[PDB]
Amino acid sequence: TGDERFYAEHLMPTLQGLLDPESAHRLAVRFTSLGLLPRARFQDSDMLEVRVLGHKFRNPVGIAAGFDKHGEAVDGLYKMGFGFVEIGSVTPKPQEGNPRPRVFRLPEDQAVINRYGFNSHGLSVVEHRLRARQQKQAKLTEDGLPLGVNLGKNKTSVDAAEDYAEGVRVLGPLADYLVVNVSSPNTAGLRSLQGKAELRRLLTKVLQERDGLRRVHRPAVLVKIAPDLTSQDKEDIASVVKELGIDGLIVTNTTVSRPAGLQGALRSETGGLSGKPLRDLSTQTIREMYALTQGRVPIIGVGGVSSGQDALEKIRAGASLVQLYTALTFWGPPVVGKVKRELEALLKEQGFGGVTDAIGADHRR
Amino acid sequence: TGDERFYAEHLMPTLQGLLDPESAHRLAVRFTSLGLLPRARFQDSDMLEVRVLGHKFRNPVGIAAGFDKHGEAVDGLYKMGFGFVEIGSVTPKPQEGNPRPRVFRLPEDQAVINRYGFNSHGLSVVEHRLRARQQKQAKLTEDGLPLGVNLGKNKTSVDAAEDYAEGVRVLGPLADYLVVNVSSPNTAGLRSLQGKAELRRLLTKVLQERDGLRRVHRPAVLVKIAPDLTSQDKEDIASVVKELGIDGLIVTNTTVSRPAGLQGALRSETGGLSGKPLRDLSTQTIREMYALTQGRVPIIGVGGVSSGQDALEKIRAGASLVQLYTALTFWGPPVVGKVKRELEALLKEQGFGGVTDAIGADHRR
Ligand SMILES: Cc1cc2nc3c(=O)[nH]c(=O)nc-3n(C[C@H](O)[C@H](O)[C@H](O)COP(=O)(O)O)c2cc1C
Ligand SMILES: Cc1cc2nc3c(=O)[nH]c(=O)nc-3n(C[C@H](O)[C@H](O)[C@H](O)COP(=O)(O)O)c2cc1C
Ligand SMILES: Nc1nc(-c2nn(Cc3ccccc3F)c3ncccc23)ncc1C1CC1
Ligand SMILES: Nc1nc(-c2nn(Cc3ccccc3F)c3ncccc23)ncc1C1CC1
Ligand SMILES: O=c1cc(C(O)O)[nH]c(=O)[nH]1
Ligand SMILES: O=c1cc(C(O)O)[nH]c(=O)[nH]1
Ligand SMILES: [Cl-]
Ligand SMILES: [Cl-]
Ligand SMILES: [Cl-]
Ligand SMILES: [Cl-]
Repeated sequence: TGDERFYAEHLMPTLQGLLDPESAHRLAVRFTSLGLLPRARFQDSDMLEVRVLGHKFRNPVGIAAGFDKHGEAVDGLYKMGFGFVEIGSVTPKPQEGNPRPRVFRLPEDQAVINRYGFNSHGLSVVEHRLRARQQKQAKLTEDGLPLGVNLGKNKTSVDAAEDYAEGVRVLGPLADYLVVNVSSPNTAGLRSLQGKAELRRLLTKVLQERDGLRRVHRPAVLVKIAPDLTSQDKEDIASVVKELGIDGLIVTNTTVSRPAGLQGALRSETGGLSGKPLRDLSTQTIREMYALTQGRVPIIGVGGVSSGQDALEKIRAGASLVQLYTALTFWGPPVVGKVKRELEALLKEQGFGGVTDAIGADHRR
Repeated sequence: TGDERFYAEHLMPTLQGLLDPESAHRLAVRFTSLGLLPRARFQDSDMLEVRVLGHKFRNPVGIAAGFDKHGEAVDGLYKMGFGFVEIGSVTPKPQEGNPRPRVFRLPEDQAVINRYGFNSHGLSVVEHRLRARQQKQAKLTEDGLPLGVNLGKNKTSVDAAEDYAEGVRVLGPLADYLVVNVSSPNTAGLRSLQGKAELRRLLTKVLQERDGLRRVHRPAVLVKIAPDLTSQDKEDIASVVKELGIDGLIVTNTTVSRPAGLQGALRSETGGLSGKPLRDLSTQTIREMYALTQGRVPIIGVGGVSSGQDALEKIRAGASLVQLYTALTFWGPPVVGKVKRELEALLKEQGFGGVTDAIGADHRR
């Protein structure tokens, strides 16, 4: 398309130059929520349909958490062409997060570093926002466009598990799936929730709250993990997920690692790294978790997806769905249609009947 | 093409199943040398032409060292569609290398582990082989199809620098470029040639021998490095390469690392790992070396290239040319035309006039 080229060559270089990343983010959210951006042209083919998590997905490409933190742009994001939308992370009480600047571009690496620190309007505000369009979402979901809600915890919380339990009770009834985010690099102590007995205790509590919701309001529960886990950590997570019957995994969050070869001036900023440098570290985590779970636990693959090949690599590694975020900050909305078009071409090329046939195909070689 | 699909879906799964990798290799070399494989269909466009190392390259996609170790299949490889051919590694005296098995497939990872150990017919045999077609090569080179020779050292050599000097004197006059391979993981002590004063002493000697050849027989000298270098190692190599006026770098050899997430049963075999798991580790090394050399030293990018996107990522990171090997063992000869066709499409897509415009483009973002 000419739009892909217009955005990538002209508009995106200009806007990102004039505005700091966080300003860009806020403007992007505003434009999306007002529906100002033109409606995506790409007609979703039947090849791209996926059935997973007790839902139909019209296409396997979603927007990752962190873009629409407060649920302000859901309808605009579906219009952008995403097959599903994940909002959040949402914390129980409102909190401002870290002081600015707290987001950084690494253009030379097609990467971003962020330390937002779970800035959130809080459960009550998001609850009311989602309630305003609850029935609209019900029809979208039935038409193959589900909604995920990513739950966080407050910085000063004295009981992580009760923060997540509050989230389940408040936003669980408005979600097709919930994400327990145990993988933010920017909240002190949080990733230690990924340890065995602690994780078991936490997810037991989350799942009990979930099971206590009425049937039509009962979401799937996923756990989102970091790319920086040890082999022991991953074995433990796999073990717990299967013991408790967690519905799926999101793989992965941003990395606190700094891979060799980063060129960006801001590469030594504190925070989670996203985008291209994360891609193959995300894909290798997907591959391991798929194998550890015997292919029986749905994975949403995320980390450095900006092409059909990126997406299909994650799918073949074991992902049933993929998300992206960082690629939008470089290529803008046209990237969504680009990834789907390329993915469809590659599936035909490699002799797959659809996305579903490609899921985990690398493990059957 | 239907051939790409035929090879990838039917033929390659079958052959690699019936034969052990080394048997496959030997058969592949035999078929190639006999010209039995059909002539590549892809018409090389002007966009793909590159001028570097004092030569025109009709396309930027070459065959990496290790496939045609003894210079037996050069003409078959040009027929396959490669823009340049690198033979070797060649050691001064013949040697058998390690005991079999010494090559292993990791199908689930699209990877290979090898510990051949510089099996070589030796300089004299290769010299005579190349002399038999010297004038044929002269015309190929003038038509944009250069020939590289990769030099190794004998296992029992007591003077590494004299081994490389012998190679320069014997095969240098038959080569468009020579590669000093200081990066094999399978010869004891070899990668320690990448240290500062040792490397300086070695390359000073190589370059003196090179400069002593007659002008029409005077090749470019490149150094091939491992992906497993420390930041100190890379700084030192960059420094030496610029001090001595080394003509270019090949980046990278196979890795002795085992990235997290390898699934192959044979992942704990000793040797160098190649293919997809090496891809982003190769690309990040290219990116660093390009920056350390201020973009003034040509790089041949190699490691896990099996697509146009893989190739263009290396080019944008700083590679003037790319090589592949491992992708052939999975997709067969059609992969060559595939990479070139996809590369050409991506260049147009991203608004590059040709390969030359894309070289190092990530560093100018
Ligand atoms: C600015 C920013 C904010 C993010 N905020 C969240 C968040 O609140 N919750 C979460 O689970 N992940 C968050 N993420 C992580 C993304 O959801 C995603 O896992 C990661 O960025 C990798 O995908 P990408 O490389 O396509 O960006 C954030 C990422 C970025 C760049
Ligand atoms: C079986 C095998 C043998 C190789 N032999 C050599 C060699 O003799 N000299 C050399 O410089 N590199 C050698 N290599 C490394 C390749 O030239 C290349 O650097 C590496 O395989 C990464 O490219 P690839 O991932 O496309 O295979 C060999 C690789 C393989 C797989
Ligand atoms: N720096 C960022 N940029 C973007 C971002 N920009 N644009 C282009 C753009 C289009 C229209 C109006 C204004 C625009 F900025 C986006 N379009 C679609 C989705 C998201 C974006 N999102 C997040 C961040 C930072 C937290 C990391
Ligand atoms: N296992 C390997 N396989 C191959 C390999 N196979 N084929 C297919 C094939 C085609 C025709 C006749 C026989 C064939 F095997 C190749 N075609 C073109 C180039 C190279 C190949 N090369 C190397 C290795 C091992 C050292 C790593
Ligand atoms: O999960 C998360 C949360 C944040 C944040 O800073 O709010 N950042 C990330 O990269 N991942
Ligand atoms: O440079 C080299 C040499 C060999 C070999 O085992 O002969 N293997 C590699 O992977 N790289
Ligand atoms: Cl009830
Ligand atoms: Cl630094
Ligand atoms: Cl003379
Ligand atoms: Cl093992």
